[PDB]
Amino acid sequence: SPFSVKVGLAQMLRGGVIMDVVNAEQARIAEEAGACAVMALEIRAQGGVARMSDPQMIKEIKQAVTIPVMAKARIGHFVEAQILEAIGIDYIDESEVLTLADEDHHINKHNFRIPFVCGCRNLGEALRRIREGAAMIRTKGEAGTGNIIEAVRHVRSVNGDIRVLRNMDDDEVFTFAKKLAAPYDLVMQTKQLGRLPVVQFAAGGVATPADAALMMQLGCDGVFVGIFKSGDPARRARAIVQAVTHYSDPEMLVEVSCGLGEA
Amino acid sequence: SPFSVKVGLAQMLRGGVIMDVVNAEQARIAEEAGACAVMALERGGVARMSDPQMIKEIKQAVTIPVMAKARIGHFVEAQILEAIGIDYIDESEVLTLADEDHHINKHNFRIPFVCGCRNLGEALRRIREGAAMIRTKGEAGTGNIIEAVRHVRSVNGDIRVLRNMDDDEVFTFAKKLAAPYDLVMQTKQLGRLPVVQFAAGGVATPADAALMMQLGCDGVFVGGDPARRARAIVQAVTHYSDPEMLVEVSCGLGEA
Amino acid sequence: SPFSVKVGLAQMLRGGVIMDVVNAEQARIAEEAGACAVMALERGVARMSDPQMIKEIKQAVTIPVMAKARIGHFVEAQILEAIGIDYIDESEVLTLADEDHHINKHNFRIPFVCGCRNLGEALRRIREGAAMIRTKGEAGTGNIIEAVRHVRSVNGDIRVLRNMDDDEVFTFAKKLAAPYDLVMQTKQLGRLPVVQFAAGGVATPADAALMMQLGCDGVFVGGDPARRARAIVQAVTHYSDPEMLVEVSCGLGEA
Amino acid sequence: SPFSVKVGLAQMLRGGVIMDVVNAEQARIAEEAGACAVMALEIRAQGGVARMSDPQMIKEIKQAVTIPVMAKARIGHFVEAQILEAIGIDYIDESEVLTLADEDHHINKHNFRIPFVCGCRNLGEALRRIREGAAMIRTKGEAGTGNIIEAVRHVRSVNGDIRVLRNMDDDEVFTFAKKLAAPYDLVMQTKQLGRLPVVQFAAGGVATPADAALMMQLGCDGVFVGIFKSGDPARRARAIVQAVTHYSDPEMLVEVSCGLGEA
Amino acid sequence: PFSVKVGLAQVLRGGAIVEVSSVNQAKLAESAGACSVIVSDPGGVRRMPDPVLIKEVKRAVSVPVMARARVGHFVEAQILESLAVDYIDESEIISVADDDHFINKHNFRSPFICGCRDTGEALRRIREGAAMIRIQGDLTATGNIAETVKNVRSLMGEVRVLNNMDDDEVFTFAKKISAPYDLVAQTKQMGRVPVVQFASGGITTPADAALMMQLGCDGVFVGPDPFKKLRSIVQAVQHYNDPHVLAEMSSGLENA
Repeated sequence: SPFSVKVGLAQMLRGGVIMDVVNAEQARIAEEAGACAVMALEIRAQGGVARMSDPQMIKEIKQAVTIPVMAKARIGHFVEAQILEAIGIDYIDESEVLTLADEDHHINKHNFRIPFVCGCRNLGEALRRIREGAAMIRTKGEAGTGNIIEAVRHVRSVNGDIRVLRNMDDDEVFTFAKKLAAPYDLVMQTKQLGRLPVVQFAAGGVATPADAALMMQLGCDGVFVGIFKSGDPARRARAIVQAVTHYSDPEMLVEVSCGLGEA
Repeated sequence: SPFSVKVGLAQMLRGGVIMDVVNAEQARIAEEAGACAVMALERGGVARMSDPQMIKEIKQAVTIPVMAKARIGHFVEAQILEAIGIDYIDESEVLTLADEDHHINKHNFRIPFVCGCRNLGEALRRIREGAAMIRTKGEAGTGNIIEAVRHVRSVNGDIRVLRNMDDDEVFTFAKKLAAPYDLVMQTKQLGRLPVVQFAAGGVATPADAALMMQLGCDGVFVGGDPARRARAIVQAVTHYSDPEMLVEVSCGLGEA
Repeated sequence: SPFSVKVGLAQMLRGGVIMDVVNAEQARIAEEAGACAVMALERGVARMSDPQMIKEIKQAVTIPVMAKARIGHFVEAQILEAIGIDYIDESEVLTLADEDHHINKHNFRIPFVCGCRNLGEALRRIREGAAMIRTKGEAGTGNIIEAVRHVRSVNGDIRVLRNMDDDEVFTFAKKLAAPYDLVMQTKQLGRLPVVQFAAGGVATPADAALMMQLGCDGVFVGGDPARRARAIVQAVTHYSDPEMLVEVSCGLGEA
Repeated sequence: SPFSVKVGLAQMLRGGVIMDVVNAEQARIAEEAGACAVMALEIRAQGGVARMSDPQMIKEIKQAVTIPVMAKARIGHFVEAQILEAIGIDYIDESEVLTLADEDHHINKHNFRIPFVCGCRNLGEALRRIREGAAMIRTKGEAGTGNIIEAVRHVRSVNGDIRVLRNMDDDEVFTFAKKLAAPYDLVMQTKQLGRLPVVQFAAGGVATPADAALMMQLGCDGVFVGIFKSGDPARRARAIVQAVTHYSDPEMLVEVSCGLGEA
Repeated sequence: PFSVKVGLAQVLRGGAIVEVSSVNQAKLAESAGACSVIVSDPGGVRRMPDPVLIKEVKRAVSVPVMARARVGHFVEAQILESLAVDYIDESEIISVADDDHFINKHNFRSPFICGCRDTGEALRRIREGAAMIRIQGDLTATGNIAETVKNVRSLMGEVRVLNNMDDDEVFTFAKKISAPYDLVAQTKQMGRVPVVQFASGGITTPADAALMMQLGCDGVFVGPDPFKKLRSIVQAVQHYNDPHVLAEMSSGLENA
């Protein structure tokens, strides 16, 4: 199925660090430091309404790098998505860090040929996003705080219920799907598989190498990072990348965390 | 019937974009960018009908239909607008409500009225009062379309529910909407709103506008570079199902 | 108009008394006293009456025969119509069958009676097809107090509507939760667009005449039955004649 | 009765616009624009306590114009009233825009030979003021906002109940008087008469010609205006006057509303 | 094999199912034209009926025989499947044995019928493996069809809303009724619940039975002179759109 294909496409991001960038220079630094992909955008401390970014600045970024290029479309704003697909981005992030455009419905992501990333806070929310066509999931903690506490809560939440589900009496799964408010078929598929049937990244407040590695040890396939809001971006970005690749190696983690500068 | 004629007058606005204007300059820029109509207004404080002076100047500066706002329930403001040749009157809640419990009796006028709504029951009540054109209003002056999406979805949603409903249950449904049964059945027959339906509130980008059209709206109201953004939105409404086009007009639009 | 014809079939009752009956005997006694029509029923759950007992009563009298259908039970109605009944009473006195919907009465040829407590309820039943309204009160108590409340409610609202500023009638329709058209028609006429009876607790001649003096086109009624029936009938025919009311009320016997 | 006479006196104000003035010049402009009477006073945006105005400035105004001159006396302050009567004003407005002086009782207006205007918000309040001796009523919305919404509510309220009362079953009027908390005799008098047994003006937030005409179409006999808090007072005052005299003439209303200036 | 059970249950469309407690009652019900009989022995705890009694009923008639198991009592179901019943009704009329889980119905060869009060509940029972749904009103012997009507209308009406729904809104709809999205889609595409739907609870007269049919059900369960009433109800279901027939059958029904 074309869904199996989009899911497959995202497999390549495993062990990767996706980086937010607001221009070319940054996207180059992000690729130079070994980011597996960049996320183009032009919020918390400012306000206003945050929407899809201008195609011009998306086109410029896609030209500056050779790694995949992502872009955010407001939740439910399927036309913002259509525009991003047309522009030829690799992945669309129907992102709750932008201003919600539809409070009751997410974009129907199947209607697209381009793969979608969706946020989640727990297992049910993830399985609902997937059924809607999301090919990749990121468990989002809190955005723009530099505090990782909420990401940890959500990662543990999702992974926790997955372990509960894995060993659950078969006759009790129906009720579990109800309580989760998630499609039973996808729940059983998650049970048999022992994990999310799609790639699962951590996102929100990942500020240091130790943060990134922590997410990996909790069982994530990679992390999103907002790096440029710190002292020296290049070194820090490199450190987080290295941290994800060597997450189970404290010696290396100590190496890359050394003299990082103000976080 | 005089009402069916007013309804017909509003149909010639389908597929169009209506733009707020506060001077003759804007009106031209708006007409230049291909607006189907312009909305005359001079802007906390109490918001009232605009001065006929400036309304007359705008109706003279453009050849497209000119609309103007009257406060909710302010039927005398409406009489004044009608007497000065205005093409449409917008009994608009973005002005300072003048009557909290009654809207203008719009049948008593020759000019076609636009009224706002948040759901189907509200739309039908406005129509029964004489409204010839409905605009599903989100919120005003925020640039956030989330509320418009809610309402458009709410109205279109109930219309779909209505279309397929058991006939014997429509009575109770009309009660729950607190809407006139006749109009409810008429809405069931047509399978849509018996009048033109636009979207208004927070439409800030071409994508916003095309989204409203894709949701079912017959058009939109709009409240960096205006002349450029204006044409982009017009183009968005005309080609709302053409992504390639939507990309082209959104490209390098500027600060919204 | 097929509805206007149904409305007309009901007016022919204007000025009369409708009496509940459970056998040919009672039905005959009621017709003897001068009832303008009889209401057939057998009395837990309360349902449509047996088609047999209804037919027995239909043959044992010359006046129109009414029968109750449970609220929303459109099949009970279909059956009553097929029995050739003159009127169907979609009655809340029986066990409610559909809590959210009434019968679509426009799908029937026979004329329907529906109960109500206020103007909105009345207008809603009419829009559903009811050709006659009985402003209900309290059933089985012999207490007239609730019927008086509802008659005053309906009549009072009608009067308010009669003189209301046109521009305010829309909002008034919303508050009544009633069809705007049927409301403007009621304002134009100055009364309900259909026959309006009172029912609930009407126990004495005085009760009946009171209802008439309050503006009801007639009444339903649920020691000496024959005597009381005639007295009530007379009360309704001569509702503004105190001498009559005194006469037929004298030596009435335990009510 | 001397009450019939005071009521009669107020009949002359029908079709009139009463204007607030704080000095002579204004009172002259108000008369020049065709005001049927002026209201002398020396509030919302400032605070402090608002009382009767100084006689000196009342005497000066009464000398500057030939149309009737009104003045406000605090609610319940019967001595402020005595002073105004002594000064020889035409009408006294026991006015709730001034600082209430008695929270439980209004001035006994019968004890005066000079006619009183009282505010009201609904029918019962109007009939109570009248029984107290008020010869003229003004249904007040809200003061000093320029918003007419509350005046409309009150006008519709009073007129609405009057229509209800007009067609009401006679036997139900007693209860209606109770619910209104208004003297039964005055209620029946209002029933038989089909309107307020005294002159009834609109007041509060009347800012434009359309506002003034609206009040007249709702069934008022005239309006109070606070005009000088706008761009060009003379033109505006003239426009509101003309609006009241031609309230049912949209063409004229358009004429006088044209180029009015900041309201 | 689920499709096989769903296919089997179809043969029941157009029938009345009668609760019997003896081979005597089972025979009458059969002669009266009952499409099937549901065997039971009857406050207190109400359980699966004695396998002996069930065998007598099965032997004493040719029509399909149903029996009740308590909700979640999968062992009681194993027994019923062992004794060779045609259908097992996992029934809330009996005392629930598990308040959090129903029998996993796909573990059995016998077709299951489950009760429901709304669409969500129906779809959940079906995903668990129910091959037939009964829209249940009163669990008591009240003779009142009010709740049955409520639940039948709720079922039908949600199906009709779903039929017309914007596809993009079906996901949220599935979340709201807590039903498996894929069964919701199937229900939408088919414009009807993917299995046979019978009415049950309080059906006391021919008029009651015919009403359920006119409301869109595929048949009915039913719990003085019993034979006469039985045939009348069967006829009522067979001729549910024919008033004259219905009058005939209601005429002289002793007392319900």
